[PDB]
Amino acid sequence: FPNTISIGGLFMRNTVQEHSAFRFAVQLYNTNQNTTEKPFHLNYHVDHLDSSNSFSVTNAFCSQFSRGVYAIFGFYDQMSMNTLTSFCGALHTSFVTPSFPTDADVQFVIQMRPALKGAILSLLSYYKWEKFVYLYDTERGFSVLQAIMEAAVQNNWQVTAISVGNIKDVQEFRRIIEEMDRRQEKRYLIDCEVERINTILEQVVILGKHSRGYHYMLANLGFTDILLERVMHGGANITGFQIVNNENPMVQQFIQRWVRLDEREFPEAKNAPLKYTSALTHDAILVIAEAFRYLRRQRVDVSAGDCLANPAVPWSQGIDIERALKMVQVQGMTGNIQFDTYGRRTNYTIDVYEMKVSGSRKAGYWNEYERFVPIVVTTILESPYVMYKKNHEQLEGNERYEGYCVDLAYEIAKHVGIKYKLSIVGDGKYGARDPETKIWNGMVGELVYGRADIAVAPLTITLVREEVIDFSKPFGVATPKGSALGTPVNLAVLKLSEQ
Amino acid sequence: FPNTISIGGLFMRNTVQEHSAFRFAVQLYNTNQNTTEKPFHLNYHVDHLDSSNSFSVTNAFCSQFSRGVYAIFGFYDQMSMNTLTSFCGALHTSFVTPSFPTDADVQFVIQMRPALKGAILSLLSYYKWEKFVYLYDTERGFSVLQAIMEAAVQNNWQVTAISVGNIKDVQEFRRIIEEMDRRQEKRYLIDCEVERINTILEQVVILGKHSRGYHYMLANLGFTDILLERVMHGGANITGFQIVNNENPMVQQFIQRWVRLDEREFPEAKNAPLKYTSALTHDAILVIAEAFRYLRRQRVDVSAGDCLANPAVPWSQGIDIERALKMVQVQGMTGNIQFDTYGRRTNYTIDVYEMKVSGSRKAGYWNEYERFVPF
Repeated sequence: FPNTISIGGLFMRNTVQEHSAFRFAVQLYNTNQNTTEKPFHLNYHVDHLDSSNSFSVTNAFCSQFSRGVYAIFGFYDQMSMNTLTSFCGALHTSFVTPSFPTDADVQFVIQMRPALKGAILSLLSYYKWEKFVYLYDTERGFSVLQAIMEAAVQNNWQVTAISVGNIKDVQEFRRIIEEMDRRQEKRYLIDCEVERINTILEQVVILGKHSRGYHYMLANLGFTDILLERVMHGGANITGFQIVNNENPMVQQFIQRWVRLDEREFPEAKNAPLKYTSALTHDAILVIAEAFRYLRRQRVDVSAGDCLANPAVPWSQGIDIERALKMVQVQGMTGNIQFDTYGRRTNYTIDVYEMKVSGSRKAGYWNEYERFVPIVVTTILESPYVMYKKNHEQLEGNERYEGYCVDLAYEIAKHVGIKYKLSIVGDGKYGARDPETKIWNGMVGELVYGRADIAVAPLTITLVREEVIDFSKPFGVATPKGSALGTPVNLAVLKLSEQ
Repeated sequence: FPNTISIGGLFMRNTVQEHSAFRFAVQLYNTNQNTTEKPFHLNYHVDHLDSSNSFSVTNAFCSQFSRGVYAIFGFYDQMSMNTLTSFCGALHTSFVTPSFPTDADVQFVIQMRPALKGAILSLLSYYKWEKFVYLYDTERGFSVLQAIMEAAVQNNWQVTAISVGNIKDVQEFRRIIEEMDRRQEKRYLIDCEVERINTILEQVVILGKHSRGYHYMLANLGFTDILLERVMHGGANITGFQIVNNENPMVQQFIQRWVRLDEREFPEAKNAPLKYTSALTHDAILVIAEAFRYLRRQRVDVSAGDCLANPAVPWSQGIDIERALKMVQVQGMTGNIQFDTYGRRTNYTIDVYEMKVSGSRKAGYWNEYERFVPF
């Protein structure tokens, strides 16, 4: 058994802190005094990628492989995911990565980041969400998207998915929020990188739509690194996830010894919050060190060329190494550590945080077995149907309207048992179709496109409209297609007529 | 100047007609009699690859480079364009391909597929489209998606973009069509591969949404391969684009000699319609041959190392090779062939077809300077 173990390192851009944790964690292992806990020295070879062109990524990997390493620890993103994953599998070299888990199962890579699809789905059922907006990108895989859309069919939800992956101008973000606001959408499910989430919820506050009613779910680990001071002032609910618990004694010891380090040797150490990826980076050394300690106990023999060789014959000890790495069980900084056959984390735990005006609070945990143990009415102005009261300037609310229709709306609401907020269509027309643009206008246009629920007004009944919206019997009021207020209002007017 | 010129091939799966067309075009050039038009012999080292991996793709490319080639002609999909494009640009080896044009500006890549951004935008403004449903997938870059979104903000459109690139169960397609119809959406703009377009148009006819009133604009240069006979009879409106014109004397001559070929040595000949990608493959051999003849006439020095080397030393003469290939002006099947500084074609002649009950009808043509001119 070699007296020293060499492992590779591949760090992409904007990962300076993770580099410090990688260096710090290795130092802690080396400085240990007990012979049993430190049976061999540990070395490492760092390298920086570009993640833009596969020539740089391929060259960097071959430099590491040719030099001679046992395992490789590094990050990858969408562009360079395929190059590193494919090379590692063919050459029989493990790859301990804290990056997002791969969508398709693959061998010889162990991804130590818990998935969220299970946690998200349970919370959606817990809050009983039926319709909402879903903003997403493709910087972390399609796994979450393919589960939300698949679950919508089985539960008959009304998800409205939007892809904001390629948006580069804040105008698109503003229009998306405004357009979905017109449809009375109060629930959003933001699943994007940290930078995008900051931009998205910076637009909501400028638009001033962080009031009491709206609820936001931030499906992204790293709930600490999201600016939330401004949004929470309005009172809008917010929900996030975390895996690093500050009350665990292990994190407290690491954090206590992590802030006293010299700045020059370990940049961005003391005056910066600790990203969860730093916690995963520290854990990786525990997993790799533990795996090699086991390999030493069993007296398993272990001991390079160039990547592109025909035929590509891999060194036979690779299978043993990954088996050891996929069997360890260590109580790490992020909780229990256990890997299944394909290398994904299992028996993990996510802590959900429901943060309020006073501050963040822990609202429960999501174990893998115990899952999450804790009307606007449109109308047009036409006397005597709807008219302004004697003094509409002083009055506020729907108390400034007086006429025939407002009386009818009150009677219908009382029968059904709802609350109505009278609104005036700004177009000023009953409704018609433009022959060239095929765009409805007026009351029917608003009613069809989901901007209203019922429409009490002198809306003449005709064949053209009846094909688009469901009227009631003549008195007729209108409702969207498939709305649940169709039958109750139809009977309400019929019984009113009989009296 | 060498007595013979050797190039390479890189064909992925679902590519048989193009492979036979690539062989036929080379044979056509080699068998010519006029010594002025056939100064040098041409050869190829065709090789197949699997894009699903990135270890076999680079392994196949490095074998081509080590063998020694002057230019490489091959295809690439979304998940393997980075490896091919990046290696070529770093080792100074041109790459003539008929596949989809790249989103970014990259050198040492010559693309023979005309873009569709201009044609779609002009048609949308000509038909007064201000409320449509944009179904799309990302198998051919995001170039079209950005153009539509940027145009919508400027022109104040209302686009409901839905990504259908990751749908395997047809029930999802049914829900999308049913819901969008509930909002009174009559105009669609389907931008997907040929296989997916067939699936979508299959669900439309089953649902009975193919009657008069609905307008479908198939944004793909494959109008001669979409199975839409059923929708034709329904009465809906269909619009499509094409680049290959059957009245061109060159097209007619090639097809006359195309169907007479052997059915075993040249598979997919005399059996299936000539996919437009086969036309681009024939034009690629026109461009490669013409560019190298020009170099021989001008008395330029052209005349292999390891695939990967820490000192990246490119060819000294590879700038000349890819400079000549971008000056060509050779009339071919797809109209005028002429490249700009980035390897993207210029002076297109995109052709618009509108289909009626009688049959497909020439509705007009779109040009970069004259935009859309109907007749």
